[PDB]
Amino acid sequence: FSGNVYALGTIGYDFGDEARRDTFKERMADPYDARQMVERLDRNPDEARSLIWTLNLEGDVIYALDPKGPFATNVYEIFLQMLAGQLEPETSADFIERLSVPARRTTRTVELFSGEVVPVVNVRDPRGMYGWNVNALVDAALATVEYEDEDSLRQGLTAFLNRVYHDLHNLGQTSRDRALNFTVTNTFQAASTFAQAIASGRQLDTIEVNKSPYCRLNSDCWDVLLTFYDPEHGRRSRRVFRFTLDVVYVLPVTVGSIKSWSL
Amino acid sequence: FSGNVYALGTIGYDFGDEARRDTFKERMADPYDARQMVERLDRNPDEARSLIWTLNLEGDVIYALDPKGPFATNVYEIFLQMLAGQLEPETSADFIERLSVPARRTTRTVELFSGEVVPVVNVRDPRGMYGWNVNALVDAALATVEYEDEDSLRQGLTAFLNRVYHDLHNLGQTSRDRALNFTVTNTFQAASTFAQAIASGRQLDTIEVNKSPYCRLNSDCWDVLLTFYDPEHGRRSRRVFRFTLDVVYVLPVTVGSIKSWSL
Ligand SMILES: [Zn+2]
Ligand SMILES: [Zn+2]
Repeated sequence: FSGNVYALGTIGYDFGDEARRDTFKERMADPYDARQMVERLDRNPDEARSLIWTLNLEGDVIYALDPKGPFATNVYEIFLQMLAGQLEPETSADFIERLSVPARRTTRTVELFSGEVVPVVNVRDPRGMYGWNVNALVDAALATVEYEDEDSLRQGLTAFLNRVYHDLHNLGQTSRDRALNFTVTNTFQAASTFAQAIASGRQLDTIEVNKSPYCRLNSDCWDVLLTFYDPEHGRRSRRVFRFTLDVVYVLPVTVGSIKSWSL
Repeated sequence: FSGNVYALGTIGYDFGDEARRDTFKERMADPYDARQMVERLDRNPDEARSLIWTLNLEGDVIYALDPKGPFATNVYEIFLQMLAGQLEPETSADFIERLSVPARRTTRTVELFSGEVVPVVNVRDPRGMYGWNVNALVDAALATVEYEDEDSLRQGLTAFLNRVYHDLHNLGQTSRDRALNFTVTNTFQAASTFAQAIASGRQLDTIEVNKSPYCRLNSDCWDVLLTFYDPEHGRRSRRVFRFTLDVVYVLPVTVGSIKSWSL
């Protein structure tokens, strides 16, 4: 055990070398066309093992993803599902533009076709691997609040979810870094919780992350505070949301319910 | 000379102590209502000198702003203009949600009412101090391209400009950090340049910032590369934008025109 990783980004594939590239050049017109590769791998699942699967954060290849154990086949299936979803029209229910990947660290690295050497992490099974698109999260959020305003509320929720992602996304190795990446996951999953806040005419002000006093010993718990405010209307109370995250586990967990109160 | 600062964020004010707070409690119903303070200071400009003016990045008070020199009055006027714009309805032409502040470092600090001690920076005159709102930038961008699609293009441009801000915003002290903050400024100002890219169905992939070989000695130049790609449609060329920024000056400058080419 070399520690855990909790990473966000973009899934991709890499041929590693020219021999593997050539193998796939014979199997479709253009193996660099990911649409064609998705089709090929969907028809021939075992060929997925012949690629290097990568996690990419805003153009930086940060990890190679190695499925191992009895659920490797299951994991390859999710890899393909995520690859395919990224290629969908932005209006598709299966569209994917956000991704979470929990993994175990190793001391293994792999060389990409480019010559770059990236660290390998073990993805043992599909649990905790999520793919989202922002529009779908916003629609879920809108369903829980009363209004028209919808266009304004939709754009406010969109801007909130995107801000949280870009403010926090990171390499996902240290405890704090895993906590910040998992904060994004938790914010996405609990999007509707913040909808009344945005609908009330508030917007995110601060994100604060502290080591939590609320967990058992030998946990790795962090308290995350999101505070919302209204810049336009005088003295108005600030709304705080708190949740507690335990990242000691390779599958991080939320501890208790999301708390909220005014200041 | 202790170096330069190039900072982004939110302008605010602070009373420093209870005596100064009380002075303003007698001058309006509620001095914590920034709307009331804007009104008071617009009618009584010299009272602005009695406040601590702050720059705030996502809830962290990062600097106290000290206007000095023969243009201090001019600078206080801009402070007020920025404070007022932040309070406008989001639909107002004068709405402000993004801010750039160039300044000279000092070795002076000031204590805020809360007891926090923050570094003071000197803002000598209004040059290079910009206030934007994203919607207005997007409207400018849309004016230069052909379409309908507008709703889709508007949201794509919005997401781009917001991503760049949250990806890059920082404390703004080191050369690299000033370069990244100024990249945001330059991206905003040159928003229309990226509009064809987004209209073509591409989106930002990577931001890369390197020390530039294209400037004179004793400059502090950085090359910024923004690469755009289309995740949906097969093999399609990537579009690169490059510009060169010199942050040696307290007012950073762009060097040459923005370059663009395909890969
Ligand atoms: Zn980002
Ligand atoms: Zn941000």
